[PDB]
Amino acid sequence: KKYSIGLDIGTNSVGWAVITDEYKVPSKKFKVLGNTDRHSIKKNLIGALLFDSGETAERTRLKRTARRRYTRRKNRICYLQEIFSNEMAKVDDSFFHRLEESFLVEEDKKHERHPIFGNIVDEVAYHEKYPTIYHLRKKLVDSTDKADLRLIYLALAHMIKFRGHFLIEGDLNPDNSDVDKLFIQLVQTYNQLFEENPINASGVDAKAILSARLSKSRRLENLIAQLPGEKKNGLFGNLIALSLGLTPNFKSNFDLAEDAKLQLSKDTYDDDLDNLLAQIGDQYADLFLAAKNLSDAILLSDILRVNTEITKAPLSASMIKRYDEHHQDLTLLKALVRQQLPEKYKEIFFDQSKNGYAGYIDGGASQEEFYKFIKPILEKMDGTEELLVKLNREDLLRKQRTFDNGSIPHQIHLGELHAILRRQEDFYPFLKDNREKIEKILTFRIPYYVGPLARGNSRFAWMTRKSEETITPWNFEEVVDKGASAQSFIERMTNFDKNLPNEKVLPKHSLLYEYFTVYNELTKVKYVTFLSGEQKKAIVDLLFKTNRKVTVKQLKEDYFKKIECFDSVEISGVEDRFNASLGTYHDLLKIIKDKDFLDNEENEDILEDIVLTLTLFEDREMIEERLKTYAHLFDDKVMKQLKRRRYTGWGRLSRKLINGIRDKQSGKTILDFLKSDGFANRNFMQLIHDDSLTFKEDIQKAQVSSLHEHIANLAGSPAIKKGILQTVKVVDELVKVMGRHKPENIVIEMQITKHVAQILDSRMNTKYDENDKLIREVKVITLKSKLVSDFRKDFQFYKVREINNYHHAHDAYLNAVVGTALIKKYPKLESEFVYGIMNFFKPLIETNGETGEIVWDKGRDFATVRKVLSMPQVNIVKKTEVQTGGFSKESIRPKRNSDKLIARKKDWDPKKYGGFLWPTVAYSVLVVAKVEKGKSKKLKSVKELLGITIMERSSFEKNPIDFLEAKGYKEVKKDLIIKLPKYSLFELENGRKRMLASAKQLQKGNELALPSKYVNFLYLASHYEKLKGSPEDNEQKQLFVEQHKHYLDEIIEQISEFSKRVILADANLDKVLSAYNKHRDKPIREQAENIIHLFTLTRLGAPRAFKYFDTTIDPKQYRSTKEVLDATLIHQSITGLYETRIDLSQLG
RNA sequence: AGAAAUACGCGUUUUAGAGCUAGAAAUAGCAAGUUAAAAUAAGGCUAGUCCGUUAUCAACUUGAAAAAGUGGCACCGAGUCGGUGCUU
DNA sequence: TTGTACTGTAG
DNA sequence: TACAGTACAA
Repeated sequence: KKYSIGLDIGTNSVGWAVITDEYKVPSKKFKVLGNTDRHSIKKNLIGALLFDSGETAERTRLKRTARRRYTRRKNRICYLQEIFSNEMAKVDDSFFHRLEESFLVEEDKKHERHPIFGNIVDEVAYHEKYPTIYHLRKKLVDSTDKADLRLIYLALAHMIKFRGHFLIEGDLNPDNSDVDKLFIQLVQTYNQLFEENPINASGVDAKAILSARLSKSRRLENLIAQLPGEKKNGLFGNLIALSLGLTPNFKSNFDLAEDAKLQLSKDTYDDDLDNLLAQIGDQYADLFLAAKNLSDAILLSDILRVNTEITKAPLSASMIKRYDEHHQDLTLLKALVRQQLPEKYKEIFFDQSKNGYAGYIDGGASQEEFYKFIKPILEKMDGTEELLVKLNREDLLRKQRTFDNGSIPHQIHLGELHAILRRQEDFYPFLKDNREKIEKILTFRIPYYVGPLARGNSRFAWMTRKSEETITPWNFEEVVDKGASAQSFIERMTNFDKNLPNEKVLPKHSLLYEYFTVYNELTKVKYVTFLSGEQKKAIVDLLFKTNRKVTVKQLKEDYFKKIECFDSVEISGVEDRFNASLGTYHDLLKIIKDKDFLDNEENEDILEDIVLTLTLFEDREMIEERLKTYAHLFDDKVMKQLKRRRYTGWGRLSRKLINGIRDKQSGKTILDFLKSDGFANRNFMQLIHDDSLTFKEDIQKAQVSSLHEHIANLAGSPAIKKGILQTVKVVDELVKVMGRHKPENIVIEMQITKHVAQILDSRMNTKYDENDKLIREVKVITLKSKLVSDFRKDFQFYKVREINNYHHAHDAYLNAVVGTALIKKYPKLESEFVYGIMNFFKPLIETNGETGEIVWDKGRDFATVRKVLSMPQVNIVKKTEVQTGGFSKESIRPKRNSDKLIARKKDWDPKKYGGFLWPTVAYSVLVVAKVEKGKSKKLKSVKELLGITIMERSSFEKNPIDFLEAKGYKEVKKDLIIKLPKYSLFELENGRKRMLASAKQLQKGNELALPSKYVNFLYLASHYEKLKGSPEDNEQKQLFVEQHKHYLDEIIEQISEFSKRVILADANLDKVLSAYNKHRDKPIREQAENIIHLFTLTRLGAPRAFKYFDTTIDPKQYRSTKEVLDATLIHQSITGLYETRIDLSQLG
């Protein structure tokens, strides 16, 4: 009658088991549908559901963003062509069409093959006169004669398309571009953080060292030699190193156990920086982005070598000079190789595969790979001294389109564009009429607070229009309602506090947030000669509001000796210094310099609105609008300074916590308790946890604000959200199985915010009374994994991950057993364990104590649990998933005559244009039909699977019949079409099971049910000297493992039986048997660890390459789905108890 | 603890950038190389400077869909579950 | 002309 | 880890 369900929720697995009050798993005869002979199967109420991990939105957001960038870039080109078209049509009628169709082959091209002029002589003349685009750009800047209109378009389109970055706001000035200025800014912020032992740099000339044409490392050592107090391995040297790009290490600076690689030029630098500042705190982030902008300045200086001259456009002239140096160096290298080392000349300049110059240009070799190939050649060669030093400084044979161009601000391209539009202004009137239009095309950037320029059909947009017309950069300022868009931006990008929802979160740079973290840091301090309120106020007013960094030595020298007259004070609450600080307070104090205004409690809301404004917005305009209200408090000299300061990040707590709700008896908020708490000071989470105060009850009553509609608003990690949803479906189906009877109690695995117990309690308990707020029909019991792991450890019920996935179901059943025993043994800890200690397991018969009911015997319950742990039939279910995502791999392969290449566009034949490969199959489809085979055409019937990929999924689901007819299948029987997703289960002879991984790939789907004594012996054979228990238990397991050495031979016999039954890998079987026989005399450690990896051959899933002692066994791949056309297809529910077996041999 | 807004620079693919000489040639010697256009998930319709890789999904019967419904129990055993006995 | 085996590939 | 490319058995 009464029964319990245990669960074990994981990221990739959900275990489940049904127990009775006698700790026995029931077994029932389940009905099975389908056309098969079987009508009822005996199955057990224990099993596990296995599924792929849920992915985060991150990659999808990245591709979405990149796709938006591509669309907006193409729209910029469309705007420029729309400007040029009316005049260009009189000069060249088919110029834009030739640019559009330049991709196509000459056969598919309606116009001439030459894009720019359409005549070969003029094209050759163009490429002789301007070998790069930068030559044309520099001429158009530096020529006063009338130029061709199409060349002007090419230059303007080139710098509008590749327009550089927007990181520097306003005009370009030496205050944020000249390397000395941001170097002084870096030393100022470094001294601001490290107030103690400052580093001074006044007589140094940073443009002399950092902009010098020398090697990077020697520049680092020269700069260190200019600073006697520092070393190259020091923190300042490390900062200068990653400003230069040497990939330095921060582990030595902070005694980190793990290495601390950081590089700005890496493909993704934000992530390792994020972990690094998670380890050391966020105060240093000012120093890191100061180093990043110093790197931007250094790179911008080195690519602009013609910065010494104001006689030309800098970028174009420098790039021309780079081309000239590349040419005159390449000809020298060619001659010197051809004369002084004639062998391997063809390997360098002809081969185009071995990272030579031909591999540098015509192959896929980077700059540093080419350098690493050529530096040994130059070292063996002679006369290369002047050439090798360029490679040492990475200035040898550089290209014009490299990764270093990401430092170029958009102001340089804007200046070149303005110079061209002013040099050609009088010659073309439509350039004079549209100069501001073209400059607005280049310089317009959609604000962060506007987002997608949609019209209600976007999940992501929030922008509110003031008119209904097309948005262009020219009329953006008079169409979008910036106030309403900014307000909606505020309402959407804010997070909400987890402890108290519906509440606006404070910024992490908020003033009261810094007050909270300072006070929570400071109230847990004890001094020996706990603080009182006046002492805390004096310390904060004297030290925290005077310097950012407060150490123990400053506090004992400046407060107790100066004010309290205490000579010797011992402090134990804080070790060396106070990690939290009033950074925002001192920043604003530096800005306005009106300190008593900051000390007034009436100004808390206005200052909080100011910091909220700079936390939300990054662009200048709405920042200016939002605090233009406060211009009558103080004047422009501070306005122009606080309009440029920006904050980033958000806190975890809301204002309604800190100085919000109030205690009924004490009359004090959280922060009011942090002001004074009597003798025994108590912390924030201690104030929450204390049940005497009404704070906890106020938190819990305000916590509350179809099944899928109830999931559609949930919060938490995306990987475990899948686990909660699947465990809800599993619990629902298990209730459905046993005659709709609800369990007596449900045990949930784990301090951890288990909202899953709240969900299950809400779904099971749906009844209430006028006096009882909720009836506890089902008691969701929450247990920690420490208890069950200890229970496995001490009573010899061990487990491994490598043998089979029975450990999930075994864990779930053990959770159920320990939870039921715990609630039944101590009923008074029910409120402790049910939402809303080990020693009794080890008298030989235990009782309830208050009642005569028997809760645990050390007799037949141990035999029952050992039988269940040794019980072979466990319902392991792999969730059948329709594959979604990108329909192919993103690499674009060259042209070939294969028909397997996927077309990159509708009109682009992949035989001539290349295309993608490796498509992803969403699901497979069983078809029976007739296929026209043979030269003498007859109709042969055939039954075979066909893979429907993600790209053809929609075209298949609109109308399958003509989609199958387009593939050659005719006379298709429509009713026999069976959709087969991934991990579809098939059963063959001798109980052999195969899981459908694709249309042409199978997987192992059988389970090795190894007995419990063998798994105990295999666990005990491993971990030979790392139990860390007691010496007597240690030696107990040593003799236990040594006198049963025949168990390994019995176990390998078990593998040789099981893999001969269902795996059918005979060659690998002979390899493992030979390697076991010839490595039989090795000790138990290596033998045990390698037989633990030996189960990879028989593990369910894809065949993976395991390894023995020395030999490595290649996997046996099942690249043939021909055997499942006559197998028995199994349709398993989420628990696998209900099945529908379809015999495919009776079809077709 | 998730989710979202704005941009950059690469990279890949095809084409354009006239290759020369000896050549019956399968080819050999020499010269040259740095750039640009276009696409960057096929595409979709409410046609927006929007959307298209996250989440969700065993089978069958109703239902456009949403969604709802469909599968006896006890005992003895265990190689992926089997057997025995009542019941409609 | 159709299946298997081994190695390489993948923003 | 499924798919691609090349190399053999019939």
